[PDB]
Amino acid sequence: NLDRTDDLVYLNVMELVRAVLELKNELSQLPPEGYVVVVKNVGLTLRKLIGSVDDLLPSLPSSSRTEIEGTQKLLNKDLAELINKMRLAQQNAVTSLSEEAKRQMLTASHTLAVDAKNLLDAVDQAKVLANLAHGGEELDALLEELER
Amino acid sequence: KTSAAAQLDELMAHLTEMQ
Repeated sequence: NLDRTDDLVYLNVMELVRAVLELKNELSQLPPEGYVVVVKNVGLTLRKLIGSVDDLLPSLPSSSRTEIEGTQKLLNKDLAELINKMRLAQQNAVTSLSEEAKRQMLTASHTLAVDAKNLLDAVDQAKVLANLAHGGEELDALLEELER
Repeated sequence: KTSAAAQLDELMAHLTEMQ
């Protein structure tokens, strides 16, 4: 098992998934005016994550570095897309497309969480195989409560 | 300030301008 106490990437991924889960929990009752803050808090935890990953990359071999950068780029694309579904939903607050728009917000935010986990995995592999990891379900639990 | 951090700051700058 992996020791997560000092592990800023793991902790930042957990915070990301928690912000996505807060978006989901607030969405149904939120007025359109309140959509910006909950997507921004997701993006803020992505900024922290990418920050802690960046700090790590120069210690990894070029192989791992490239593939980790692939995962980060995807996360950014995921946020860009959540921002797009957020705007659609705002513009449809007073139409009968509001519910569908919000469903598509949730899909986009869920996709982001899933890929945050996938970044965690590629980081762990890169550490493991570069003798950088430290040995000794919660992440998946958050994803499960979200999957509902 | 890699490409990912720069691309992300770009996305975040948009959200902040529409609150």
